[PDB]
Amino acid sequence: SLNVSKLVSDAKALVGTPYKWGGTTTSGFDCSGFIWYVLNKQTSVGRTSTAGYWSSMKSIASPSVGDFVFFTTYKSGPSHMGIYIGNNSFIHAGSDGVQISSLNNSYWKPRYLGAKRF
Amino acid sequence: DLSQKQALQLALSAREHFWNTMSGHNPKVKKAVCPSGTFEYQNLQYVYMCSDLGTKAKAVNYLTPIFTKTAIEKGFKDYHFTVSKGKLAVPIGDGDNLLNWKKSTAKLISKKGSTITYEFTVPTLDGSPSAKRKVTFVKENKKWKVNQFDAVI
Repeated sequence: SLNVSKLVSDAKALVGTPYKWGGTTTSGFDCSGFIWYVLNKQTSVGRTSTAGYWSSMKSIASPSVGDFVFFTTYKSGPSHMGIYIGNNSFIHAGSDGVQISSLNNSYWKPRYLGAKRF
Repeated sequence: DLSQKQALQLALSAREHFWNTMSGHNPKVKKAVCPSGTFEYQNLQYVYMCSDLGTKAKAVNYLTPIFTKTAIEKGFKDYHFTVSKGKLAVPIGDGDNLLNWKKSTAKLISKKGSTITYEFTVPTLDGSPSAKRKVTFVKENKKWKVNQFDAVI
């Protein structure tokens, strides 16, 4: 339903932007806002938590590029998310900033909860 | 007159308050009730704070122990708090525990009069390159407190 070429490229350009709670701006993001910021560039969408995007998104088993991947970090259930960019990588917005991280890292992979797609 | 071991205890203290403040609830207060409802303001989706943090005054009372008075002004501004139907509200957001503050290291950057600043190198659970977080401590009343809201996380 979206130009994955635009999503992944529109996200990638933002690498290096720092972290802030509820950050919907180019001056700081979080899990939810980074996806919100990147998504509203193409279509109008509402702002929700990582838990909301988990429950408002359509279920799939294996991510394709442009799909959304979910992890359990600070609490039980979805608490962190990113976009699948290909290979086994994902772009996400974290404390140190927007980063590219791969799904075969020792922190993420045990905590990879599943994938849900727009 | 503030040591490294003590500073981490305060910094880890602000970490606790910041998270709970942003979540809308002090988890210790189990008698609380969190108002259902979302709204939009300033192009932000807002949610209601739990009873224990329901009013700005309750919020201010929560944090004046660890954060200087000025840190609380700027914080209420920076994180765009608002009041609707008499209840305080926050823009919805998520946290990140990527930084392992418990296993941090502190190096003193400055001590000039009433102000002290320490540089923390924080390991990442991620395996990610570890993070430089400078925290400034200022003594309000006689208590050492942090002079910015979002200093830890």
